[PDB]
Amino acid sequence: MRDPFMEALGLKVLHLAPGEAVVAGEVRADHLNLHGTAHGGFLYALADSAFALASNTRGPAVALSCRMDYFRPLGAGARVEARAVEVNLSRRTATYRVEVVSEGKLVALFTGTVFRL
Amino acid sequence: MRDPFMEALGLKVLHLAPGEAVVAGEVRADHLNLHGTAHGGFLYALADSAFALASNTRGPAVALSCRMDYFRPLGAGARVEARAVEVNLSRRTATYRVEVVSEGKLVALFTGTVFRL
Amino acid sequence: MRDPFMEALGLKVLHLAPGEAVVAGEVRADHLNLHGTAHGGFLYALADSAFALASNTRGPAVALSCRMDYFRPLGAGARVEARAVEVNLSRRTATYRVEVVSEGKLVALFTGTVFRL
Amino acid sequence: RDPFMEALGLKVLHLAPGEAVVAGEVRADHLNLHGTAHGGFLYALADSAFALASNTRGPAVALSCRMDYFRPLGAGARVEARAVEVNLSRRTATYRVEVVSEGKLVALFTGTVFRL
Ligand SMILES: [Cl-]
Repeated sequence: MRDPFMEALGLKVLHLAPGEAVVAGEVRADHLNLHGTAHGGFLYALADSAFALASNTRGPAVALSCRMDYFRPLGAGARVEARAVEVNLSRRTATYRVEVVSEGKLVALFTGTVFRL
Repeated sequence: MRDPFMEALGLKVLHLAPGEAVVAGEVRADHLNLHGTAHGGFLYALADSAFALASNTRGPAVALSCRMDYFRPLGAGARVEARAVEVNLSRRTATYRVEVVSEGKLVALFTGTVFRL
Repeated sequence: MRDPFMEALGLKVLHLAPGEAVVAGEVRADHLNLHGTAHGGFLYALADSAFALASNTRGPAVALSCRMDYFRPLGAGARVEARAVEVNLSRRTATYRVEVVSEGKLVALFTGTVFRL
Repeated sequence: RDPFMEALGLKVLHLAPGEAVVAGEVRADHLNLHGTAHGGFLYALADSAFALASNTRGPAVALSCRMDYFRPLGAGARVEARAVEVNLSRRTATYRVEVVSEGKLVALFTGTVFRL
């Protein structure tokens, strides 16, 4: 299905398989903060999106808690990827690790847990 | 006052003062996910903006780690507010709590820590 | 009321009520790390205990994700308290905030979420 | 020597640049009311590896840590905390610590420090 928010940010799904996903995007001018780098929310949205698709492969679920650790800033024009991998799958919950990468560099690390419906 | 990303999302600054900030927004059609509710990326972007604004009132700061806990889903039309308050202020770091509220209900809770440049 | 690990650490229950709890303890010689201050694991154990006690007032539950933000170091002798309050209560999950306080100073901030059985 | 690690009976199995492994056994004084390993015990194990790993880069103080619980452990269970560096910057560093018991991922810990 088409995700309005994902489309609004211009995010693309490069890979989607059981328990994993890769979403890509480009930092545009409308994604910057006052400092001129990619807004923390744009990077998080990229990761959150991969996280969402990967967990949906396991069935309907709702995110509970997510953590985002920022390591490197990205400037406008930067191409970035969110790579989601399943860390734990239980009957009622699941956790995923999402690496935000740009040109071989680990830009940020995302951890998210969902509640399986 | 707002940055390019906040502008793209329709987020507005309602208040800013030392150690705190209030940002408001409304859930629009382009903020929804596959399932029709506010995309987690939107809610986080709102909280992250209040977090960033409040943290910078103490001087240039860069985000290190953030946590987002989701409690209630929101649909199109929902008016939402992110309220940031300073929890701890040290010479090199600071932590903020950001409550995301809609119609008197706590929608999500955000905690963020910055490195003070 | 008290826990076997709480007992081993010398932690005591000062207060319990619906959705809340207060646990108290003192930093002993066996709670310090190589550098002479309270070990991060001790402060977390303290907060985690108050968290576990508060959530169980709503029924049995199992912890899913917890965050611990450290603000101030504590030395041997310090009287400390973990104060847990309910932030969100849903049918299947609940989240709590736990403030670790010592002599009126916020030493650490803990956030924890559980799955209700 | 770490007094708290000693008190919990934690042992350092490996220490190298930016990494560490700490081991321990769930004893009767490490349980919760449910009869399983107290969340605080599992965390102390991970936090210990985290601390040892980060301090190989220089004196540092923990800022924020996350602990995700996946499986419960019973008394007598042998557990390990394996710390690896995920990011190293001039002022901060982040580590991933896996808590393992009998080949199973019991918990995942993420921690960031401020390098003094
Ligand atoms: Cl977290």
